[PDB]
Parts: sequence; structure tokens; C-alpha cells
Amino acid sequence: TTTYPGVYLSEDAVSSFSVNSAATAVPLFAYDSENTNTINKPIQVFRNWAEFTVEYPTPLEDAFYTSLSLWFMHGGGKCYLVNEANIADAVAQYDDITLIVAAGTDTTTYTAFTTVVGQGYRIFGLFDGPKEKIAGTAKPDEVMEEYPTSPFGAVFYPWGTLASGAAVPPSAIAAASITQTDRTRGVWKAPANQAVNGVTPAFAVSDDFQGKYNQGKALNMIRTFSGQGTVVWGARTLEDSDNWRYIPVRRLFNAVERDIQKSLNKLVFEPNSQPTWQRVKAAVDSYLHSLWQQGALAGNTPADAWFVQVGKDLTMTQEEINQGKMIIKIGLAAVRPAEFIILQFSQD
Amino acid sequence: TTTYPGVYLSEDAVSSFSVNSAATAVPLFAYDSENTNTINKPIQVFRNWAEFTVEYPTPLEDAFYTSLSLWFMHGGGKCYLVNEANIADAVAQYDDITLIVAAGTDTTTYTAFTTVVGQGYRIFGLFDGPKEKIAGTAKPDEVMEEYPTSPFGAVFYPWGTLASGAAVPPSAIAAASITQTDRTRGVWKAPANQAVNGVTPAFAVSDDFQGKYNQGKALNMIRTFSGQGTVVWGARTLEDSDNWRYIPVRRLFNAVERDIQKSLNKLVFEPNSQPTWQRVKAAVDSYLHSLWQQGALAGNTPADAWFVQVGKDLTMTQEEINQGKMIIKIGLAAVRPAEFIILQFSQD
Amino acid sequence: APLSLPPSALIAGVYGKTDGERGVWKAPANVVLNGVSDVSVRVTNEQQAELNPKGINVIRHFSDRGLVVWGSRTQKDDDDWRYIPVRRLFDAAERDIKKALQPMVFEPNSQLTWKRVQTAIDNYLYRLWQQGALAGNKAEEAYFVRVGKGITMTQDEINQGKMIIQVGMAAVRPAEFIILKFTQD
Amino acid sequence: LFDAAERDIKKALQPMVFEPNSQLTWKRVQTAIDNYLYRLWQQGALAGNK
Amino acid sequence: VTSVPGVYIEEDASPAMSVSASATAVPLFVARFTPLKPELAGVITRIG
Amino acid sequence: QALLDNQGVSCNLIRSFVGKGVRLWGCRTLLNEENTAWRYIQIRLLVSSVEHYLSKLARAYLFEPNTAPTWMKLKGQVWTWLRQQWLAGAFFGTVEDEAFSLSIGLDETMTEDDIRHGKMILQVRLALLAPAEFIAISLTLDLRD
Repeated sequence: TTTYPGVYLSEDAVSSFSVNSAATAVPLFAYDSENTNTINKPIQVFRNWAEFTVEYPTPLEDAFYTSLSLWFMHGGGKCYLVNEANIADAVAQYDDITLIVAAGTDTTTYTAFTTVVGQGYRIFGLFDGPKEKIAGTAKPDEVMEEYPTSPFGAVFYPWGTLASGAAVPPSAIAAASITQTDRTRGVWKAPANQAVNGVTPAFAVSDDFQGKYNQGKALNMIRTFSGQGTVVWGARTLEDSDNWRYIPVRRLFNAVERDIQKSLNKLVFEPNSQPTWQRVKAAVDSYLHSLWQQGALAGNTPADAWFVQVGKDLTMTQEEINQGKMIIKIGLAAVRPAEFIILQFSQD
Repeated sequence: TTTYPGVYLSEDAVSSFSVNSAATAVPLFAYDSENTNTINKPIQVFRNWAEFTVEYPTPLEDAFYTSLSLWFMHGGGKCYLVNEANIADAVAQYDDITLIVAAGTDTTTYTAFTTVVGQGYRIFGLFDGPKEKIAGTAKPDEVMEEYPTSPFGAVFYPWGTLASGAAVPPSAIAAASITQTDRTRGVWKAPANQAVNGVTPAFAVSDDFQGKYNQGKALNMIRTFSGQGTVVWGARTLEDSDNWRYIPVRRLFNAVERDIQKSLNKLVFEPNSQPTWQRVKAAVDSYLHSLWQQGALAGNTPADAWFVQVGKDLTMTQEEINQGKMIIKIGLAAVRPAEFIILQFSQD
Repeated sequence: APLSLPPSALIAGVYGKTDGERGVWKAPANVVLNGVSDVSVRVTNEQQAELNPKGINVIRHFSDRGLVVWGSRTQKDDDDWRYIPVRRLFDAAERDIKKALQPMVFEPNSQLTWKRVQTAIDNYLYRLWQQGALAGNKAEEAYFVRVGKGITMTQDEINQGKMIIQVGMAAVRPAEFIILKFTQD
Repeated sequence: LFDAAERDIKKALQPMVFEPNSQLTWKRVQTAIDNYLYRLWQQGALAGNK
Repeated sequence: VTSVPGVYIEEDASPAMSVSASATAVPLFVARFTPLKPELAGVITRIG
Repeated sequence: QALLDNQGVSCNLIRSFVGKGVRLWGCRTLLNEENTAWRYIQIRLLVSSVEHYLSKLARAYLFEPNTAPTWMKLKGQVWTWLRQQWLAGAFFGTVEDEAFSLSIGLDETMTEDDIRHGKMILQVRLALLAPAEFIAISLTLDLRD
């Protein structure tokens, strides 16, 4: 208003915006409801190794005690611990969960995993394998119907044994390989050849028993080589479709949208006009261009690597503008692991 | 402001910086907390031989006693002695610890070692070889996996038995070679020809059992010769990698930055301006150039022997400047140790 | 027994040193609190990660240098103003030009008044640019003050007597989260 | 000669067997193979001319 | 990934590799012998 | 052996010597710091007397006019005075130009706003000496056959 004479001043209305990167690793673990040597509190929050020792002063032998001791020993960070009846509540609240691992629970865990997928929370679990010693005489399929088929998760069979103490479920071994990966070099690279320390596998599998379990589903054995030892081996998800294999290409799309959806919550109820459309289009591709130089998604002439479009008649025509909708679409081509390396000799 | 008439005054505001160099050897010593013939205080903070002798006038034969005897026989420094339970704690406190010995203590030691490198605190630990007399007919790698792989460590087999006294782990013994290495010349020089005094190896090892275990991992047996007596022998980290073999070139970058990262802590919350950025660049390069003209790092025209780059868009673009973040990057030419020697004749 | 004290009193005095030698545009963090025993509750780095978003600041304790203030973030967290100095730089640049335009508030709206105001604002941001407070490069691009009639105005708001001063700066941001990223080559 | 040239490059590609298939990996592999046959050429083992 | 302002340290990791040659020698022989110890009955043994 | 921890601020040790008297053994201020030229207590105090000496003559030139010739009147004085003092070895540098430097001028210190605020501003430069505290000996036999 301009009621009285004098010196008035106004400032800018709106400023720029951009997305903040990630967290990439916050797991919740699988407590057991019938367990005794533990607290009756369902949800615990642990931040580092310090308070875990003052809460649990004695070294135990249970599967959860051997799992968190393997998480923190390879780095690790803020990790939760919930009972196996309250996953569907704990994910919908804490707003930062990435991994649902199974610390030796199978039956009631697979139902609570596919529950929070059904609402579309964009999460990535990972499961256990069978207990001991597939004989390898026959039956390649009947050990694989007890696992929920979905593009979220792997199984990690061979059951490392932790020669210091008792056995370790392999979800903890797989979760430790992701921690020293995203801290070292990105999330688009597979938790594939980074070695773990202090864990030996109980079995020696083969070179060819990997072969018959590489199609259909994704056993993803844990095999020890000469030189580098006790390393993980194979990064494959449960389906075999040419869009959704290769666990790192799933986690790339899984973490490239949880930072855009987190940022655009302060841009709703904004006027659906022309200066909005040229500002979101100029803010998204400035995040992808920072992601293309880092080697996350492959392609020259970076108009070929991705595309962003938003407008008035290419998308969201006039009648659905009157309903308030503001629809966009972006598409990008990620990288894939070089799982097979073949090389040809000739004479020329 | 300049309120009353008269004489006001201003001065210079802010100055330059350079890094403050090093300590290069602050070893904690692997006290065994179970041990009784000793102070059951876990952490011993020790300066030199004198307060050691007012602590221990008592000639013990346990390895830490034989350590600080040997350690302070080579001069020795303000070196500490914490138990096998309080590794990470004082490391999170004391901010100086460069070396980690193995006083025959391994089990929790290796885990706590791989714990803190799981958060990566820029240290070089070093381990013991196995106790005695590999037959060497066979079994070439199965003596190694008991030790966690890292770019940080070696084992130094022969158990230099110190014929004056008790059998000393060569973690203590090779540290004396380093003790007369940094005292001689820096860190990039490999402590690989410093001869130690009065210590006898249990085993006069080989050249071939030596030579066949030069690869794979970081055996690094300590062999008596003529001339040079009971001298250290072979320098290599655990991985046989092109980035990391040759422990001083690992330990170079282990030492190259803990000065720098410390030094610039005073310099945050500063206006992220262009004339800041050039000025920051102006201090390091000369310190590098000294260190290059020291011959610590290899390479002529030393802005070839390194590089350095920091700006507005070659580094640290707009929105993360707007996010407060600054990023820099360098890369450089270092020396490599001339481990091997072949030589060619010709009659021309 | 030592008595507690809410730190909003003595933190006002530490804004009086930073504007002395360094000026307004420097975030007060590395300044050291002058005379105290200890904090009431000891905060550590693992819950610093939680409290540094939802931006609130923190008094820290260090071993070598004692107590120190830490963090310079304001409350609401869009990229418009998340930093104390970028908020306080625009707050002080307005108050000095608004106090001196008050003597000329009823003068005629002709053209020779426009070039005399546009110059006295131009010679204020240029002096402030060349002492390291506007994050512009060696070009001129830190100010675009314009007061014309074809630009920034038109005829019909002259009749309901107005002037429009479109001015804009490019402030400097504090540098936190220094990242090294060593490489081999 | 072909039996020994394969066994040395196959042993060192085994550390990089799960890396992403982008373009900067391609030029780093093609160079480390280029600098292996060139050293073997200039010591008189590949029958090529100048 | 970065919350406390501080100063952060970070390196570039890469599997950058080169190739070095081994020797084309040292066979094994499958003739009959007379071992002295029972563990030398049916396992490969390195002779220097 | 306590206070040897250089985590709290510095001291000044006093030592009784053997072949000579009790020699003073500390001059390094409680800025427990390596780079600011505000250890080495004499450095703190050398400037302050010059500050006292330049304030000594500043109040002489009090209600001056703002003219460039009137600046020059002072400019000869300090250039006269400190020259002697640097040539008295109080200051660093083998030329006077690296000893001390003056930068009063029209927009070198001031502007017309400060001319119409009557400010009279100068920029005072000095390069710094250092005492020779420690003895880093190296030997070389140099075989000579």
C-alpha cells in the first residue's frame, strides 16, 4: 500500500532453488520378537559404536549382535533396530530409510518388506540365502520360490562364519560392502569388488556352481580369490529383464529422485506460469550436469545423456492446467557394470 | 565510525598461512590389558626413557618392555601405550598417532584397526609376521588372510628374537629402522636399509622363500646380511597395486595432508571470494616446491610434478558455493622406490 | 555453585568485533569466546549432524583453543538467504541509502534529478565492491542501478508521483565444507 | 607367443571386472594394452616394418 | 553427506592398472616317485 | 615435565646456566600460534611505540585542510623519520622501499565523501625482522680423497 508520503522499499519475491545431494545409507535391522537377552523396547536408535557398548556390555552370540558389530567395524553410521512387526510403521515416519536387511529372519520379514513397496516408498531391501550346503546334484529352482520376486533385493548365499566368533548372516556382510563403496566412489558403482575384512566364508563354492545360478535369479555368491580375499561377487537383482537388472542401476534411479521429491515440497502451490517452467527446467539439468562429469551416467554431447522438457502444449494441455496439475517428464541413461569381458585375438 | 573530531586508526586485517609440518612417528604401543606384570592403567602416555624407567626400573621380558627398551635404544619419541581395548578412543583424542605396533596382539587389534580405517583416520599401522618357521614347501597364501588387507600395513616375519633378551615382534624392531629414518631423512625415504643393533632374527630366512613371498602381500622379512647386519628388507604394502605398493609412497600421502587439513581449520567461515581462492593456491605450491626441491616428490618443472586447480567453475560451481561448499583438487608426481635392480651388458 | 546463563547476552558482543576489523560480510565463527569456564552440556559431532540442518547454531568445545562459536546459518532454509552475512549485508546497505534520500523526498521528477541519484548510488557500491564484499569477478557485474523513464517506469505513474530504484547486488558466501579430493593424476 | 601375451593381460584385467561400462573406462584400458604391445614391438618380436 | 562445517578430507580412488610379464617355464612332472612322508603322497609340491 | 604440553598457551621459561648466569629463556606471546606476528613480544611492543610516535605527530596535523599538498607535508616527515630508524637497524630490508611504504592519496586512501567528511587517511607498511632462535646444524665430511 501507499498510504502516507515518505520513503518505501520492497525486496525480491522469489529466489533460486536447487537440490541437496543424498544420504545413501541408513539401514534398519531385523530384531527378533521372541528374543530374551535384549530390551523389550521395539524401536532403538543407535548412532555409533559408543552407546552400543554401554547398552550391551557383554559379548553375546545372537544374530543381531554379530550383525551390528560387523556394520560398525567397516565404518558405518546412523543405523536403526526395529522389531519384525513394526517395519510398516518405522519406514513411514523416519523419512531416511534406505536398506531393509534381514538378520536371520525370513518368514514374517518378506511380508513387511513388500508392504512398504506397495505404497511406493522407493526402498531397496536385501535378503538371506538358504542355510547350508546345496548339494549341487540337481534342483536349481526349488530353493528359489520362497523369495518374493521383485526388483528390490538379493540373497547372498554362502553364510560367512566370522572365525572370531559365531556365524554372521550375509545381509550384514552385503551391507558392509555398500558402506565403504558410496563413501569411496559414488553409488552408481556396484558393491562388487571392494573387500571386507575379518570375515571368512564357511564354504568353498566352485568356479561353475556360480554358472547355473546366474540366470533366472541372482544367488550372488561370496567367493574367496588368491590375493584379494573373501570378496563379494556378482551384483544382480531378482528379475532378468533388460530394464531392471544390475543392482547399481536400480540404486541410481532410487536415489536420483528422493532428492528431487525432498526439494520440491517447498515449491507446491506456486503459480503454474511461464517463469516457473523456465526455472525448474534450468534447475534440474544443473544437477544432472554435475552428475555427468562425475561418471555416473554415460554419454557424449550431454544433450544425448538426458533430456528435460516442460511446457504448455508439449505436455499438460489447457484443460488439465485448469485442474491444477503440473506434469513433467525427464529421462536419462545410466551406466551398467561390465560383468562379462571377452577379448578377441587376430592377425592383421 | 568517526564520531568526534580527531585521530582514529586502522590496521591490516588478515594474513597468509602455511602448514606446520609433522610428527611422522607417534606410535601407541599395543599394551595387553589382560597382562598383569604391568600397570593395569590401559593407556600409558610416555615421553622418553626416564619416566619409563621410573615406571619400569624392573627388567621385564614381555614384548612391550622389550619394545620401549629397543625403541628408546634408538632414541625414541613421545610414544604411547594403550591397551587392546582403547584404540579408537585416544586416536579420536590425541590427533598425533602415526604408528600402530603389533606387540603380538592381533585379534581385537586387527578389528579395531579396520574399525578406524572404516572411518579412515589417516594412520599407518603395521603388524607382526607369524611366529615361527613356515616350511615353505607349500601353503603360500594361507599365512596371510589372518591379517586384514588395507593400504596400511606389513608384518615383517622373522621374529627378531633379540638374543640379549626375549623374542621381539618386528613391529617393534622395524619401527626402530623408521626411528632412524625420519631422524635421518623424512618419510618418502624407505626404511629398508637402516640396520638395527644387537637384535638377532630368529631365522636367517632365504632369498627364494624371500623372493616367492615378495608378491601377493607384504611379508617383508628382515634379513641379516654381511656388511649391513640384521637389516630391514623389502618395502611394500598389503595390496600389490600400482597405486599402492611401496609403503613410503603410501605413507607420503598418509603424511601429505594431515598437516594441511589441520592447518586450514582456522580458515573456515570466510567469504568464499575469488581473491580468497587464488591466495589459498599461492601458499601450497611453494611448500610443495620446497618439498619437491627436497626431493621428497619426483618430477621436474614441478607444476608438472604436481598440479593444482581451484576456481569458480573448474572447481566449486555456483549452487554449491551457494550451498557454502568449496571443492579443490590436485594431483602430483611422487618418487617410487627403486626396489629392483637389473643391469644390461653389451660389447659394442 | 556456578550459575547458568542464556548465551544471547555475550553473543551480541562478538558481533562488535567482526564488523570492526573484518567488516559486516564475514561470518563470525572462528572468533573465540573471551572468558568462560565450560559449556553446560557437552555436544559431540554425531548429533552436530542433526542440529546443523533445521538451522540452529551451536557453541562447541575444543581441546587446544577452548570454547568457540560454530555455524552461521539462519532459520528458514531456501537458497535466498540461508547465511547470516548475506542477510546482514542487504540489511545495512538499505539503511544507509534510505537515510540520505530522506532530505530529497519532494523534489521534482525531471531528468537531471535522475542522473544525480543514479550516480550517488553508483559510487557507493563501487567503493564497497573494491574492498572485497561483492562476489563479482574483474568485470563490472555487481550492480545495475537504473532510474530512467523508458526503462523501469512509464508515464502514468508519474502522475501519481513515484520513483522506482531497481538496484541489485551479488553478495559473497562463506566457505564451509572444504573438500580436497586427492588424485593420482 | 600368443599363449603368453594373453595370460599377462588376462591376469591384470581381473581386478577390474565389475566397473561401469562408461567411456572413461574404455580409454584407460585401450591405453594400457597399447603400451604393452609397443614395448614388445621395439624389442624385435612383432614382424612389422617401421 | 556433509553436515558439520569443519574441514573434510577425500581422495580419488580408481583401479588404474598396468600389465607386467611373467615367465614361461617351470612345468610339473607326473612320473612315479618315492616320497618320505605320508602327506607327500598325492599333492603338488614345489621343488626349487 | 608438565607445561611441556603445548596445548595450553605459551610461557616464558627462566633458566640458570652453568658457565653464565640465570639466562632468560622465553619471548613468545600467549597467542600460542605459529603464523601471526604477535608472538615474539618485542614485535608487539616495537609497533606500539611507533604507534605512540605516529600519534605523537598525528594530533599536530589536526584540523588540516584536505589538500594533496598538505598530505605531502606529512609524507616527507615519515619518509624522513623511519628511514633513520630502518637505517638504525630497527627494521627489515636492505632498501628503504622494502622497509616502509606510504599510500596516502586521493582514492589511494580517501574519497570526496571523506573529503566532505574531512577524513585524512594513510596506509602504513612495514616488513619484519626475526630473531635467530635455534641452531639447525648439519655436518658434511666431504671425503677429499
